[PDB]
Order: sequence, then structure tokens, then C-alpha cells
Amino acid sequence: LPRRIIKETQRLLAEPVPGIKAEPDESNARYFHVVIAGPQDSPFEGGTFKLELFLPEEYPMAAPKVRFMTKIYHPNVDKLGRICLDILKDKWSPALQIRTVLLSIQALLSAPNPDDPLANDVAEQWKTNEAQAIETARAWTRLYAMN
Amino acid sequence: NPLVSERLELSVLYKEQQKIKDLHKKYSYIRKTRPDGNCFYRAFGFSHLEALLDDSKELQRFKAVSAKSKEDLVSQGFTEFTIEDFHNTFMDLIEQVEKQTSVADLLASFNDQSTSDYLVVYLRLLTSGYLQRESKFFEHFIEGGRTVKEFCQQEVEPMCKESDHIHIIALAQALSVSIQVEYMDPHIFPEGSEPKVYLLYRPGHYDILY
Amino acid sequence: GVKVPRNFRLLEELEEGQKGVGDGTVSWGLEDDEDMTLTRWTGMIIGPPRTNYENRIYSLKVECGPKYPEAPPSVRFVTKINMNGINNSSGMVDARSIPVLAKWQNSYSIKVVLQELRRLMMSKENMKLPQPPEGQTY
Repeated sequence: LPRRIIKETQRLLAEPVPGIKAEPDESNARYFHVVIAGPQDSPFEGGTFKLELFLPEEYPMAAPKVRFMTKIYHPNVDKLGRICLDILKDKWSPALQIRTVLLSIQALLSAPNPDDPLANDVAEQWKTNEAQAIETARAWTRLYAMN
Repeated sequence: NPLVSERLELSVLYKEQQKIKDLHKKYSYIRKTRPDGNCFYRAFGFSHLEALLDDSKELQRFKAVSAKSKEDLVSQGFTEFTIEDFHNTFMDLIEQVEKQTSVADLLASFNDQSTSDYLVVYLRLLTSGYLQRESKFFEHFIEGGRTVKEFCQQEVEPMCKESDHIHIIALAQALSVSIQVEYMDPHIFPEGSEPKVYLLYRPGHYDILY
Repeated sequence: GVKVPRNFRLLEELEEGQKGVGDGTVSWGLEDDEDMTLTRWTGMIIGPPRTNYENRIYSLKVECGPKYPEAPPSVRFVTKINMNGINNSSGMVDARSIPVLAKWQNSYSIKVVLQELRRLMMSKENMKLPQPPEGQTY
């Protein structure tokens, strides 16, 4: 384990982002059980969404791995929970930390795309039938995020 | 293919034409680096540390800036326990030049992925740190309506991201080390100052000249 | 060395399963692509030549427990087969009699498991065994 990883865990626990619980697994210090409350005023309000974070072999050279455990209707999230986000592939610098990724995901939930639209079936639905999309997300928050 | 290569001859560029003839009458030796988009930071990083094995004056002057560099970025808003490990790698290379080491012993440490990349990161951080300090100045040198901070989050800080004049001007003025770039298509960065580091730019590559 | 979690491993397995390995005589993929739990997988083995299995498509089901890949998956044939280690009623694969499941390392993948079964069909005590009629399930 790098000093980077042990210090990041301690700072992440020392100063929590409001609306995000993130406990490392005692068995695998590279794995993090992340829970996010659906931002107030969003289509996800009242829902609680499970995510998982993994710090790969290469960390902090390679970006962290993040995925939704909870089913969610969102442009940046796919049918298996894989998050399309710049700072998780192309635009990740070794200088960036976990809590950046973490609340970056939270910002996504707060106000779903597009500032530059990504091309998928969900995002296309938001780009035209937005009011319909928001009601879909509200419904999916009910049956997946609310127990 | 190595990360940083041997001190190869300048006649090897005819294997890849009258523009090299002009380059020969002012240069004699080339040093190749892996064309992985991290060229500039690895090339300058070796060019300047290799030149410091002859120059004790610039060595201790360089060490003073580099040490003070860490606290500079922290005063600028970089979380300290982030850059600590890349600074520790950077200072450990300055300490390895201070202790008189061979050019071949230095090269073997630059071809170590971990040690080399960790340095490239800190050189990128140094570039990105200085661009954000002189944010007001560089604002209109960026295209696409990208802000200086955004340009830094997208083209400067992340690995495997190509360098142009904005990166070169930036790192040069941060460490106060002049650079001259020769374009396989001459420019001094910054303007007027005597060049310490000679480089050759081909589309996608940066090379150390001598 | 460094432990990789269940889900981040299984997504890689899926990716490789989508791109396809070798020729295609072994392939896998999720039973349901909207299943966020990543538990049920569909395996597919083309029988190895010069054996009584040759040129038969064998569909399998593979299940990954909450502890994969620290402990092996449970594997089961859908297509009927006559093979040492495979139950005649269910098509379940006995974990003891398969050298990859009995001697399970965490580095093994659903790929490795499917090839290991395809290799054991070439074994001397299997290659000549009389087979059931083709295209028949349990």
C-alpha cells in the first residue's frame, strides 16, 4: 500500500462530503462501499444509491474504478451501472483524489446532462422528452433506490 | 523501445531530408524518448538533470526552487498529501545528481516506469501550478473557450497528454530554466534568455538535442 | 498479491466475453444484460474434434457466488452430456472431480473454467463415451 492510499482514506473519513457515506472494507483496503443520498430538488430525491469504488494496482497513476450498484435512470449511467465520466478515463490526472470523483458523481445526480451530450439511449431521451425523462427517473428512484 | 534512449547520432534521422542538413550544422547528437505523449516532461527532465552533473552552481540553485516548489503548490490550493509522493521522487533525483552519478546510472532510473512517471506528474503539476498562478495572463492564449483551470484539468495535469507552446512557456518560467525548441516542420522560451535545454519537435515526438 | 473485488472482476470478464477469445469454441456472457447483480452467466462450448463430443454446441449456466473469485463458481450443463463429473439428472458439475474447481486459485476466470471443461472432454476416459441425442436438455 502507498502512503497515498492510507492517507487518502484517513482524510476522506476525517472530512465527509455531506450526502455521501464511504466506508473502506476492512478486508480489502482498496475497496470502498459508497452510499449517496439523492440530491434534494433532483429527480432522485429521497432515494439512496449504492456505489462501489476500487483503487487499481496502478493507483494513483490509473484512475479509480466506480460503478452504481443501484439501478438508476441517468444519461451517464448504463444498464450495469458503469459511469461515463471524463475524470474516470481520459481526463484523470494522478493529482486528483477520490473525493473529487466522489462528489463529481454527486454533481451528476444533482443536475443530469448535457453540457456536451454523450451518445446513448437514455441521454437521447433526456435531450428531447425531458419532462418524461424526469418522471422516469422519479419512478426508478421509487422501485430501486427506496429500500 | 526505451522510455529514454542512448545518446544516439543525429544521422539516424535519415532512417525515418534537407531539413536535417540544416539541423546538423548546429547540432551533433540526439536522444529519443517514447512517443507516448509524455515526451516533453521526460525529455526536459533528463536534459536538465544530466546537464547539472557538470554545473554545481545551477544544481543548488535548482534544488532551492524545487524544494520551495512543494509549499508553493500547497499555498495555491493543491492538497499536500496528494503531491507529496511525486515531490519525494523529484527531490530524490536531485539528490542523485548532487551525489555524483553517471549519465548511465541516471538513465537506468528514468527507464523505471514508477520513478519516471512520478517525475512527469510533478513536472505536469509544476506546469499546471504556474499556469493557474498567471491565470489572468494566459487566459487568452487558450482556444475553444476553455478556462486556464480547465485547460489544466484536461491537457496539462493528466498523463499521456500532448504538449505545445503553452506547456513549454509555463514550465520554463516556473523553474526559471530557458528552453529552445527546433521544429521539424527555431523558438526560444522565454524570449531573449540564453537556452539551457535544446529540444527537437516532430509531430508527436520531443527529442533531446546536444 | 492484490485482491480484486467480485464486481470489478466480472465486468472485465464480460468485456472479454463480448470481444471473444481465440476462435470461439468457448464463449460466455450475462444471462440478463439488465442484471446489475452480475450473477447468472451463459456459457457455450463447441465439442473438441476426434472425440464423441465433436461438432456439438453445449450450452452451460454458470453462477458466481457472493465470494467470487475467492471461491469457484457453480457450473451446470443445460445441454445433455455424458462426462465424468457431470450429473445425469441435473447436469451439475461436481467440484471435486474438476482440477480447476478443486484446486481453485483466485486468478482463474469463467474463461479458464470453460476451457478446462473443453480440455477434459479430450481426456482418454471421456472422448469415447457414448453420447445422448443432440440438442437435448435436462
